[PDB]
Amino acid sequence: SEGGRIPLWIVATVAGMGVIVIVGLFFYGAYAGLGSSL
Amino acid sequence: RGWFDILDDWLKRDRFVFVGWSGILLFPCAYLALGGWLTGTTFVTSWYTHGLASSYLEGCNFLTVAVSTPANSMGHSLLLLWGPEAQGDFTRWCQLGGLWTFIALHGAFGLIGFMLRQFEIARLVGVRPYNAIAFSAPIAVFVSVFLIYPLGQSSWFFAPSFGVAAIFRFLLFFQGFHNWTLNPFHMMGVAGVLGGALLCAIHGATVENTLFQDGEGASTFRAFNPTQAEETYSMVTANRFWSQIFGIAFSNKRWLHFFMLFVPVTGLWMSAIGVVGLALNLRSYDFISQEIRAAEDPEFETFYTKNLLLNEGIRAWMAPQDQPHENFVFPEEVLPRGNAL
Amino acid sequence: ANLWERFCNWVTSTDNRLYVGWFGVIMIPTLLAATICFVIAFIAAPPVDIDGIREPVSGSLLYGNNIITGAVVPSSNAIGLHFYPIWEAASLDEWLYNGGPYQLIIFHFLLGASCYMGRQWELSYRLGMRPWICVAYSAPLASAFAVFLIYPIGQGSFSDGMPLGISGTFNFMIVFQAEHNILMHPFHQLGVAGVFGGALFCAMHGSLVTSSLIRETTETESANYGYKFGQEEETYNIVAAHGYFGRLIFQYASFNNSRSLHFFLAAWPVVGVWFAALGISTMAFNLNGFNFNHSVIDAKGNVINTWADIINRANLGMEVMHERNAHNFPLDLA
Amino acid sequence: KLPEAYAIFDPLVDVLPVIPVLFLALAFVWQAAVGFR
Amino acid sequence: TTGERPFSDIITSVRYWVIHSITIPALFIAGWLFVSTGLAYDVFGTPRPDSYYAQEQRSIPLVTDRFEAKQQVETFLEQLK
Amino acid sequence: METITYVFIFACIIALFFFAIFFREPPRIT
Amino acid sequence: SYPIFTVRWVAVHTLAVPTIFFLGAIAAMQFIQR
Amino acid sequence: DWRVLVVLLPVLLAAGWAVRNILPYAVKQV
Amino acid sequence: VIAQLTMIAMIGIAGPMIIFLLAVRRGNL
Amino acid sequence: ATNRDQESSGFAWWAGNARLINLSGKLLGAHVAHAGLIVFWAGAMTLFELAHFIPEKPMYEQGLILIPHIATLGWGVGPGGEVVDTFPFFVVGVVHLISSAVLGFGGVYHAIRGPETLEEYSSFFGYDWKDKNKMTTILGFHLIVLGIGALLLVAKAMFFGGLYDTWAPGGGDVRVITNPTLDPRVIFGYLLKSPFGGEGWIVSVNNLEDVVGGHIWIGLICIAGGIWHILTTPFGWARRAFIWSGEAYLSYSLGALSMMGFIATCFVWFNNTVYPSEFYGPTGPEASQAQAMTFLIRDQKLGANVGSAQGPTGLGKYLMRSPTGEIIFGGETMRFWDFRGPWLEPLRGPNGLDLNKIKNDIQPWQERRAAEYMTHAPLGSLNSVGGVATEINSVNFVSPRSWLATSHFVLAFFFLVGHLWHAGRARAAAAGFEKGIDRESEPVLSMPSLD
Ligand code: CLA
Ligand code: CLA
Ligand code: CLA
Ligand code: CLA
Ligand SMILES: CC1=C(/C=C/C(C)=C/C=C/C(C)=C/C=C/C=C(C)/C=C/C=C(C)/C=C/C2=C(C)CCCC2(C)C)C(C)(C)CCC1
Ligand SMILES: CC1=C(/C=C/C(C)=C/C=C/C(C)=C/C=C/C=C(C)/C=C/C=C(C)/C=C/C2=C(C)CCCC2(C)C)C(C)(C)CCC1
Ligand SMILES: CC1=C(/C=C/C(C)=C/C=C/C(C)=C/C=C/C=C(C)/C=C/C=C(C)/C=C/C2=C(C)CCCC2(C)C)C(C)(C)CCC1
Ligand SMILES: CC1=C(/C=C/C(C)=C/C=C/C(C)=C/C=C/C=C(C)/C=C/C=C(C)/C=C/C2=C(C)CCCC2(C)C)C(C)(C)CCC1
Ligand SMILES: CCCCCCCCCCCCO[C@@H]1O[C@H](CO)[C@@H](O[C@H]2O[C@H](CO)[C@@H](O)[C@H](O)[C@H]2O)[C@H](O)[C@H]1O
Ligand SMILES: CCCCCCCS[C@@H]1O[C@H](CO)[C@@H](O)[C@H](O)[C@H]1O
Ligand code: OEY
Ligand SMILES: [Ca+2]
Ligand SMILES: [Ca+2]
Ligand SMILES: [Cl-]
Ligand SMILES: [Cl-]
Ligand SMILES: [Fe+2]
Ligand SMILES: [Mg+2]
Repeated sequence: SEGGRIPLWIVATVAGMGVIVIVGLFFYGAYAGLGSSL
Repeated sequence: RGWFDILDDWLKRDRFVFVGWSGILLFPCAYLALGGWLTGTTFVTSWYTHGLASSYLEGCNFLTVAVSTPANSMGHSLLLLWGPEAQGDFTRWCQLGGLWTFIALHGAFGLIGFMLRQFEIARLVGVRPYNAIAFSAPIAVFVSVFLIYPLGQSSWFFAPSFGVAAIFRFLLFFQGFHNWTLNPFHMMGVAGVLGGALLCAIHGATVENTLFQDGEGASTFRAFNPTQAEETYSMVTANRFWSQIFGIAFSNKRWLHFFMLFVPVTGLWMSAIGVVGLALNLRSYDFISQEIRAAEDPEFETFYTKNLLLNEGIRAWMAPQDQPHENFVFPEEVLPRGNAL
Repeated sequence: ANLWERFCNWVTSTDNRLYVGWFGVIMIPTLLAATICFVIAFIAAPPVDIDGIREPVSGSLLYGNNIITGAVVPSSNAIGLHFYPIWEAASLDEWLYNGGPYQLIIFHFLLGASCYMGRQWELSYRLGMRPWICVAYSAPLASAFAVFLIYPIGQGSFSDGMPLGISGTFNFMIVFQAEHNILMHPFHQLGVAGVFGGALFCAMHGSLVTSSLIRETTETESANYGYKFGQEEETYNIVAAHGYFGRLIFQYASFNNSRSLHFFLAAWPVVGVWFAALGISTMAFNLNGFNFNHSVIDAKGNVINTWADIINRANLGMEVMHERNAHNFPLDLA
Repeated sequence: KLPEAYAIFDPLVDVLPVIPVLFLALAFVWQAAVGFR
Repeated sequence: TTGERPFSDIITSVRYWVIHSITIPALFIAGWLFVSTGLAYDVFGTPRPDSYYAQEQRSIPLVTDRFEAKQQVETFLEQLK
Repeated sequence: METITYVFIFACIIALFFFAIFFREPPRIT
Repeated sequence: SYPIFTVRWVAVHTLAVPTIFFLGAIAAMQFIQR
Repeated sequence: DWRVLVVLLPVLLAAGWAVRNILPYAVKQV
Repeated sequence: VIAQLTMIAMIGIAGPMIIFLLAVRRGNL
Repeated sequence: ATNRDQESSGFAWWAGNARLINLSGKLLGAHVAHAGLIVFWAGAMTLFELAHFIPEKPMYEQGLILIPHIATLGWGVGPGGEVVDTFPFFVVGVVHLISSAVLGFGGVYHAIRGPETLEEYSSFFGYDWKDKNKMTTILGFHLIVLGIGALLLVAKAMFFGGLYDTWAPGGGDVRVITNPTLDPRVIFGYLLKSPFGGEGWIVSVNNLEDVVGGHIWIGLICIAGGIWHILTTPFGWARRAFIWSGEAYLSYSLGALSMMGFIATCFVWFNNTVYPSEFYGPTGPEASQAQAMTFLIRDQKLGANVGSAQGPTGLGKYLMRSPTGEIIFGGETMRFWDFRGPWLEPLRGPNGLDLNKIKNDIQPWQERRAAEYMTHAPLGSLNSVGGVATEINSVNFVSPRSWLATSHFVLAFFFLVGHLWHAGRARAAAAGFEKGIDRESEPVLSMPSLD
């Protein structure tokens, strides 16, 4: 389909939020389960 | 215009990612080195080679994951997947540290590939190949540290392992066992890296602060045209500034930029020479006069003897876990310790 | 014009071979004092009781040191952060035993280098330049402050400031690793990205510009002669340089704007080194590197070592050996 | 702990301090929306 | 430009997202299961948390022989009963 | 002799600073 | 007007495909318990 | 090994799906 | 532990939502 | 959309707030909205701390930095710093949070709805940066505000419950200040003390009378100064010494804040009076001293004569002299002998640590406190593993003193950098070469060669 239909700023915002989510998960894992020292 | 030349044509097309003849060496080896590092650090242990966990799967983080070197008992085995050790077993091969040799060797050929790429593109575009030439320093460092150094030692085990904390360990090991900071080749290295950093900083800042007003904007980046003929900053004002601030100043731009190539590149080459020495334990470890004096005179103290006490601590406290193949058992009473600590 | 006016005009004159200026008015005597005391001490100072336990350490050449081992030794732990100028000692002999030269030198030097930064601002102003070279200089300066002033403040003693000597510096670094695990500290890691990166970018810029020099000379002469000081034309083809680099990686990873590029060249090592400085300056108050000691554990609870635990073992060797007669109690709390 | 009556809002309270940071990110979303003109 | 379609175009196109709103989650889920099924352990020979030591053992299973290393590791694994 | 050597080299370097600065070849605009 | 399957396309995907797979794995790993 | 099919079913379902969606343009290109 | 993520989802969208609504309504961004 | 792209404004998006310099209404908006951000964080953070707060655990074991601030003002705590009622914490948090909604309302209004410039709307609220008169007047208003704040602290201390006094006789407790120090010799005396060891400049203030009196003085000084700056315009020498422009003023205040940041770093690191150790944990000096005290006590219980015990170096193992002779704790902690704390002072006599008192008068609460402070020294990792870098995971702890000192050093540093940046730029812009050198009028080209 045609390029430009979805605003680049939306794509950027969503992508960024996904990044923050996955990294947030990895930092959660530093405190839970393996690697938590507990 | 036969098949060789048709192929040449295709390899040298002006696409988003340039390929070239050199790309045939470079892309698979670079891809396998990167992928090998990521595979290893994500999924692969170091239990059977080091007695270490080293993967995300085991609970390590970004700072502690590594693809670790093989057991000392492997010596300098190429440790090929089809070799006499793994014998084709991918899993065993991982457990024996095959990924370390995989990554280092594919990596080395990848670096060859990349430098060849620098030559190839420079030749195609019509510039002098000084970028490639500069890249010889990365090569010297990689080859001296990851290949020659362990080759001089007992086995691949004492090469650096590919990991953040693993590299930190490599550093501390070199202090404790080699007194590497005392080494004049390392020192020349430090001067080249810190001097390079200084040149980077000072040149960038100087150019940015002797700009001509070439626009009306307070954000001044747009007031430059890539195609423009004129210098975008004042070399004369720069020269007077630094002459009056520091006593001396660049006045030749060509010399300035050559010098910027020369300092860090030379630094790294020197550091390489030092590590080639450490491959044989040919260290700058001691000053003999220092030791004769100190041995005879128990009130003589310098920072040099202080640091050796530190080294002695490092060796004794780190060796048993860092060198498990040696089966070191150092009873409590023999561990070197100062008062209380 | 009156005498003071004339004097001001001279001090701030753009025509002095070396610019003086008002920052220079403070810079010159303080740097001279720090320099003179440093040279005399480095050659001829007697041993200094750095750790305040009557265990004097020899720093000078005449007293058993070479260039690599020698140092102006930090002042006594007994002094802590007390101000110890020459007139606080009963005598020069006491002054020397207690490491007075160190305090004189580092204070005069910290003042002098600060005024050096200011002076960079001042001359930029007199010459109609933009002002921020001094901001670039603030990074090495901040570092100097970190190791000579801030770390001593946080630890409660100038005896823990970095020694003025090569081996003394290495001593500082190793004890620092023992107690703060600085290698595992993200600000030090950014500092390393700063100077490794600075080195990379130095070589890269140097080699791209050198690679695109416009032919102005014969093969029997240096290519440098193809540039003349103050010529208005640029001496290299940045379009060719960018064609090259952009093809080396991909087009949009490369700079087509010289201003943007040079701003990058300034920003990367300056910010990195800022973080190095802040790393030292915050480990000054014992907020240390990451500690993942015994972080991985198996199903039973056995400790499974990682490379971090090996690092920990090395640090332990450093810790237990450092200043071997100075501690009487089990925790090294500063 | 909060007074018992407010305990129901514990998760909300756990999340509030971060909100200022979001404003910084918002400035970028907004800028991206006007193409960083 | 070098002839390929601008990324700006592609990633802001509807079709791109029809494709990748399937293909990206599929890959992600695949990797997830590669871990959750435990296949990763077996492919790469990595110890599960209960397979680093046998119950009363405290000696690392270090490889000490180059050419019979494979058999060594195998014996080590059998030692976990 | 060691001390004399170290200080001698240092002294030569300082003299070099002096000549490099006050007796440099002057930069000339073209 | 534009091709779809280019050298760039390949390169991009040889990086991007494994990356998403891997991130799925590491994600899963965050819920492993000893 | 059932695990390899349970794991690499999403990958091949993705490949098949995108093949389905890009088939006409791919044929047009080839 | 669900309400925390739900909350930060509502707040976290509240930001981009303002921008979106205004962009659609052709407002004074 | 006035001044909202690089073309019209001269400033790129990443320097976008520079577009606000002469748009006083919108700038007002940005400022009020930011104030709302600050107040918001105060309240929200307070409520977060309070939800995460176990009253029978020390504050400093719980990563608290705001509740300690509230507690120091005498709210919520009793003898020894024990939490007797959390409700005031709750109030401080809630009221800040509610207030931030008001501030954010006003800020958002002024920023994207109200008059973009204020000068045509109101001569009272409008301003020109160059108008030295109006500038000093606004300065004046705000000085009156600050003085009023300091006086609010005075009023809390004297008429509304008092302050937490770690030095209170019989033990730390909330105490009403009835006789604040008014004598200027003492108050400004602090300002003339050396910042070096055993002196510590204003950081050394060690009783609440001096603090309260200090704020009485500062409040009057700020109010009088504010009136002064309302009723006057800068004198000639001032006019000729300064750069008169928005960015310049910003630079001045950045310098000020950098200074204040460094000062606060040292305050929270050394002072245990306005940062009670009960709430913030022991200072570094305090904890080191505490170790010495702890093992002196242990060893003396075992029968050791601690006054005569010779250490390995020849110096006292437990006790030695300072360079001026006072009796002090031995070992490395010899560096920290300027430390003073409520748990150690009963052992101190005219010549320092008193051996008789040490032998006969050490109380169990002192042993306890020394043990606690020794085992809560401000040392810990970035992921909050307590202790020296070589310690194993187990204790979740980094001292609030460490968090506060490190944070504020970082901020003071970057604010110094910002001062250099904006000062240099303000000079260059006022003189008119901030955008670069005029090719046809390059100053150096009109100067004689250096040689
Ligand atoms: C050009 C790119 C390139 C280069 C330079 C290398 C280089 C290497 N690879 Mg890598 N590799 C590559 C691409 C590349 N690889 C690709 C695309 C894959 C995916 C399939 C791999 C997968 C891979 C694995 C799994 C392993 C390697 C390994 C190696 C190392 C040992 C290779 C060897 O001994 O070959 C020997 C073969 C040659 C040198 C070929 C030359 C043949 C001559 C010129 C022609 C004569 C052939 C003759 C007619 C055949 C007769 C056969 C008859 C006798 C039966 C070496 C560093 C090993 C390793 O790193 O161990 C640590 C290893 O285990 N590679
Ligand atoms: C403390 C952070 C802060 C604040 C208070 C401001 C404030 C401002 N900026 Mg700046 N800016 C910032 C950070 C900030 N900025 C950052 C980090 C960047 C880099 C990304 C910029 C880059 C930048 C540029 C390039 C420009 C500005 C401009 C402005 C002004 C006009 C905004 C506008 O008209 O957009 C309109 C925006 C909208 C219509 C979207 C909605 C915005 C509102 C305020 C959101 C409210 C959310 C809040 C939760 C609502 C609470 C309601 C409740 C109280 C009832 C305004 C005074 C502009 C200017 O100077 O104009 C003269 C301008 O051109 N900013
Ligand atoms: C804090 C700085 C500040 C400044 C300098 C201004 C200035 C202005 N505002 Mg703004 N505004 C602010 C904050 C500020 N406001 C806040 C916090 C809100 C949310 C309530 C608003 C919401 C707002 C609206 C809706 C409007 C204005 C308007 C105005 C203009 C007319 C003022 C007037 O004539 O009132 C007359 C003055 C009084 C009636 C006296 C006020 C009595 C005060 C509030 C008692 C409390 C004083 C005490 C010191 C408060 C301390 C708070 C502190 C602890 C945080 C003037 C430029 C008007 C405008 O721009 O029209 C075009 C307008 O319509 N403001
Ligand atoms: C926010 C606080 C603030 C600010 C920004 C100003 C700003 C100003 N004041 Mg005002 N003032 C204030 C508060 C403030 N004042 C208060 C609270 C009072 C009552 C005490 C006054 C009483 C006052 C008078 C009587 C005068 C001013 C004047 C001025 C103007 C020039 C001052 C100057 O050159 O400073 C620079 C400072 C100096 C030149 C002082 C000497 C320089 C030495 C080296 C400073 C060393 C300080 C040292 C680093 C500090 C360390 C600690 C120290 C105790 C040891 C300037 C607009 C002058 C003016 O023009 O009035 C219209 C003026 O005559 N002010
Ligand atoms: C080895 C080997 C091989 C190979 C394989 C491969 C080739 C692989 C690849 C792989 C891959 C290719 C992977 C990837 C991965 C990725 C990842 C895993 C990522 C992650 C990321 C992240 C995590 C991010 C982060 C960040 C940053 C970086 C910065 C910004 C921010 C953030 C934080 C976001 C073969 C088979 C041949 C043979 C055998 C051996
Ligand atoms: C208090 C309270 C409240 C309030 C709230 C608020 C105030 C909110 C706000 C909010 C917000 C304010 C939000 C925001 C958000 C944002 C975001 C989420 C963003 C993100 C971003 C990003 C991600 C980015 C990206 C990018 C771009 C865009 C471009 C460039 C590149 C990048 C990638 C970086 C309420 C009501 C709840 C009620 C209760 C209480
Ligand atoms: C201008 C501007 C800006 C900024 C903005 C701002 C900064 C704003 C702010 C705003 C604000 C500052 C807001 C605030 C708000 C708040 C609120 C809205 C609150 C509410 C609250 C509540 C609702 C509460 C509740 C409660 C209670 C009462 C009890 C307890 C519990 C609880 C918490 C639940 C930006 C950058 C974007 C860009 C564009 C321009
Ligand atoms: C509250 C309190 C208190 C008090 C305080 C006070 C009373 C304070 C005061 C303070 C003050 C009273 C301060 C002042 C400051 C000042 C300053 C900081 C200055 C500055 C200056 C300047 C910066 C200048 C510059 C310049 C020059 C030098 C030359 C010419 C040009 C110019 C002008 C630029 C006390 C401690 C008792 C206790 C605690 C509480
Ligand atoms: C230790 C702290 C000291 C604090 C001192 C605070 C003083 C406050 C009042 C300062 C008075 C300033 O007085 C200042 O000095 C002399 C007075 O002949 C003047 O002297 C100067 O005038 C012009 C100004 O362009 C100069 O070019 C010239 O070089 C010089 O003669 C300054 O222009 C004047 O502004
Ligand atoms: C600006 C908000 C002020 C809110 C009201 C503060 C009351 S403060 C109150 O005053 C009492 C004495 O009057 C003290 O005994 C008590 O401890 C104190 O909390
Ligand atoms: O590190 Mn270890 O910790 Ca800072 O004090 Mn205690 O021993 Mn000593 O004085 Mn130099 O050194
Ligand atoms: Ca279990
Ligand atoms: Ca006024
Ligand atoms: Cl030491
Ligand atoms: Cl001790
Ligand atoms: Fe350059
Ligand atoms: Mg985990």
